[PDB]
Amino acid sequence: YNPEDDYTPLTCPHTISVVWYECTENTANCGTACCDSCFELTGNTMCLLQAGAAGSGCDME
Repeated sequence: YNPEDDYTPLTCPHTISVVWYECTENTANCGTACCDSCFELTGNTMCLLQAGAAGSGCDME
């Protein structure tokens, strides 16, 4: 399962190139709200899983 299967370009300010890193690692906007505005379903899940790996610097809710 690739999260890019439920990526949401329609609203998302990030491209499919620079979505994964961006919502999981770029602390200047990564976190739960990031995933919820670039991914849905199991993609959302996978994004959250990376963003909140075991610390990170993102903002999960």
